Amino acid sequence: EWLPGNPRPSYLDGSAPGDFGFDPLGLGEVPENLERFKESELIHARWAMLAVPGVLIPEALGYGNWVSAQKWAATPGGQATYLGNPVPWGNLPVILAIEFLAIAFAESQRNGEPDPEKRKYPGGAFDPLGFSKGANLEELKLKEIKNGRLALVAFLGFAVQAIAYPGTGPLENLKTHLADPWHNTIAHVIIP
Amino acid sequence: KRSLIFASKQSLSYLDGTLPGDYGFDPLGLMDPEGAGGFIDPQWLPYAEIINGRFAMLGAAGAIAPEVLGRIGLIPQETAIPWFQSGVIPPVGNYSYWADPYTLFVLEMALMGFAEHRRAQDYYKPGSMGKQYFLGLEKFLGGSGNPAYPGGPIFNFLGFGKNEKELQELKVKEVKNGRLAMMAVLGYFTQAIFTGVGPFQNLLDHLADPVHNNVLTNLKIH
Amino acid sequence: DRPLWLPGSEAPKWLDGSLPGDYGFDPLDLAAEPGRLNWMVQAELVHCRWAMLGAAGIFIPELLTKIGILNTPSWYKAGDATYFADQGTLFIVELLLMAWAESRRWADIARPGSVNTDPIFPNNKLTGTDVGYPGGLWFDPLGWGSGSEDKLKEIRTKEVKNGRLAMLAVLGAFVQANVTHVGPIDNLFAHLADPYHTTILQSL
Amino acid sequence: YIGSSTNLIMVASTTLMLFAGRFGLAPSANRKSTAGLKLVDRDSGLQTGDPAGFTATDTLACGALGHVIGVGIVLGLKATA
Ligand code: CLA
Ligand code: CLA
Ligand SMILES: CC(/C=C/C=C(C)/C=C/[C@@]12O[C@]1(C)C[C@@H](O)CC2(C)C)=C\C=C\C=C(C)\C=C\C=C(C)\C=C\[C@@]12O[C@]1(C)C[C@@H](O)CC2(C)C
Ligand SMILES: CC(/C=C/C=C(C)/C=C/[C@@]12O[C@]1(C)C[C@@H](O)CC2(C)C)=C\C=C\C=C(C)\C=C\C=C(C)\C=C\[C@@]12O[C@]1(C)C[C@@H](O)CC2(C)C
Repeated sequence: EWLPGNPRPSYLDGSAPGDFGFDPLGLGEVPENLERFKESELIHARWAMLAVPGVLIPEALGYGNWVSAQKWAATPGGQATYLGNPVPWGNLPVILAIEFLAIAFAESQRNGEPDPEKRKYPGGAFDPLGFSKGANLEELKLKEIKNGRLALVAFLGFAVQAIAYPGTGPLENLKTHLADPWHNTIAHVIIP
Repeated sequence: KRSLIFASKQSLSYLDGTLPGDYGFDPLGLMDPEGAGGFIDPQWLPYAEIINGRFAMLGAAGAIAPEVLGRIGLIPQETAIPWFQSGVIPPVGNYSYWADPYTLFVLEMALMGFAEHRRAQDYYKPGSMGKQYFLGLEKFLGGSGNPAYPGGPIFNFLGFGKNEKELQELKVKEVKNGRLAMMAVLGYFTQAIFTGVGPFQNLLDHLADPVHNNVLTNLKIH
Repeated sequence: DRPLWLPGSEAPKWLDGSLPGDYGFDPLDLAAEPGRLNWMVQAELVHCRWAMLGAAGIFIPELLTKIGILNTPSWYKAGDATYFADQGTLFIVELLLMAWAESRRWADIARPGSVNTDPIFPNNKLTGTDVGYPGGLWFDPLGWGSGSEDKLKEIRTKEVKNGRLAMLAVLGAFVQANVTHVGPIDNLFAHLADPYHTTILQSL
Repeated sequence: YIGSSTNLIMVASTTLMLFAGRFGLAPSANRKSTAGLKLVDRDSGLQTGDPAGFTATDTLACGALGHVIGVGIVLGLKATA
């Protein structure tokens, strides 16, 4: 359905969340490889959805951006405010080796699960509010995959228009666009 | 039934036409099965030819690409430099990248080792790279019966060669372009020594005044 | 059968008698391969229609500017005038909007009768049965291209001929202002003043 | 340099050697010389497109010997005259 009228591929029918027939190349021909790629897609999408609010809320209050700190950054904890006035325990270390030591744990306890559908939608322990035990589960999976894809595109943006204007607000860019809608656009990096 | 370049009675005994680029050219008899050994044997020489040719395809299209793209004016001019001035040979020329070329070489050795050792282990023991766990994508790197043509979901993701005739013709085309690229890289090296400028500069010099810009006029080095 | 580009000749087999504007003019046999003919007729339809619009923005402005009712700049200098938007921004906005319209047309050409429905509202439909002539209330608000096949060929033939002439005229303006460094209408009113010393040869 | 005496000497020497080898006036891959300096025919096993039997190895050998002889003549004529 990504293109109206375009015939659906024989292995991409409207059964699983998404399934809009978007496979110009055909990387998911093998059913098992397709099943693995679906899980890869959900992991990427969930990471992107988590990341984007962490780049949208902080600056809106006027505390910098995701370019604020990735190397040689605020030593007195988190800047000087909000995240606790130099409250955070990991005050001085900026290249903080406690974050790439627990995501490894989350991986390691994640990998190694049978039942692909449960490999991807664990439920149970990971369903505190019990939304999965309902009749609209398929709709919810569709909504999750849709904002997941949107978040993936949004973070691709974040990356490219962080590399195109080194030092800027990925939402003060919206301010720049709104101040000059028809005068300042992507054209600056596309056509000078 | 086929074109013969410099065949012989000895060469034509074992060169029959199964290989893609098989034209009987074996004046030194290096692929004679009677004395097959470690690296001089029928199983390795075609594979080594294919690999040298593929790296030569990347080289001939890479040792001149920055210069061409800077001549047409879409990459920065300071990156539009001859291949030998890109830090590969620091004495003739050097470039400052994000890391010094020895750190880059160590990183290259690590990555190319992880790739090349796996390729070797699939050559010696076919299918052995699809068993042990490798970040979960060991199933893509299983390969096929022929070491030079894995053709997996990664190494073949547009899916060429569905039929055998087009597949074989495409093999022959690959071998020919690879031989051409190998000879081209040899030309790059010799012209770099004898001229001091990039291959595209040599091409443009020849295209400008062909009779006063050639090997005969230009073995004065400078 | 029909008047061809040459009075004495035989029309190419592929250009039998059907397409509007068919005069058997294919010396180079650039549509001999089966299937390519449909692509080319659509391609010429697109260029000619664009050229019609492009000629009305290259001559009519200068037409009612030299005598003087609008005071618009020249066609070959309008690419530098400052507008409310930016030149680069206008280019990119065009590219995306052109991408949508062009993509919808492409899907029609590849699969005829598949993009005939409005996406937002699946109730409005586009009246069209011939590829390259889609009607509806937007493209055909007056219903002047439906009915007997006879009048279809006439009006379609009238369409292409004006378009072919328009494509030729715009090519002139391009080359013909490039060497003379003067506006097209200025060339017209300088050619009827002293015709025998205002020619292509006397411009090098 | 094309009309120079060195160029003429080298071209003549190489052409003469190639002519002798091709037309059976000098030993080649398929033309063995016996102890009596008589030329007999042998099967070198190298297939060539030349109808007479001039091979690529024959061409390389004749060219190398022609260059050797031409260099000798050129340097000798330079040293003497
Ligand atoms: C990595 C290089 C490489 C390798 C391993 C092979 C291997 C092979 N080729 Mg290929 N080939 C190559 C390069 C190579 N070739 C190039 C560059 C050309 C173009 C000139 C060809 C043209 C060619 C034809 C036309 C044919 C082959 C054939 C063969 C097979 C017969 C055995 C053989 O060639 O000896 C093994 C070769 C080597 C071990 C390479 C040794 C190279 C030495 C060390 C140096 C070479 C000289 C050096 C460049 C200096 C140049 C000086 C001067 C000439 C400029 C075998 C599979 C025949 C065949 O059956 O096809 C499948 C056949 O018909 N090859
Ligand atoms: C891919 C093959 C290839 C191509 C297209 C060229 C092309 C060229 N070379 Mg290079 N060259 C090559 C291989 C090649 N060479 C190899 C293998 C060597 C090492 C022996 C050299 C060594 C070399 C030197 C030292 C010089 C050139 C020069 C030149 C220029 C021609 C003038 C001249 O004296 O040529 C001389 C050519 C040779 C000595 C090599 C001839 C034999 C090789 C195998 C080429 C055969 C060409 C063949 C028709 C295939 C072409 C493929 C395609 C274009 C159709 C021209 C840009 C000169 C230059 O830069 O001028 C300013 C120059 O000084 N070349
Ligand atoms: C691998 C290879 C080239 C690799 C090139 C590379 C990686 C280039 C890399 C770079 O450019 C880039 C990418 C980026 C730049 O910024 C930096 C560098 C680093 C410079 C060439 C092999 C090149 C290999 C060559 C040329 C081999 C030629 C072999 C021949 C001719 C053999 C002939 C015979 O064996 C037969 C056929 C039959 C026998 O019986 C008889 C004989 C005659 C012996
Ligand atoms: C679309 C087009 C041009 C349109 C122009 C537009 C929209 C824009 C105008 C402006 O932008 C400018 C310029 C400058 C701006 O500041 C202002 C505006 C106003 C914005 C012309 C097509 C041009 C198309 C032409 C002229 C086609 C040429 C073909 C010929 C003559 C010959 C070819 C063949 O004969 C062969 C070789 C073989 C035969 O079988 C078949 C045929 C195809 C007939």
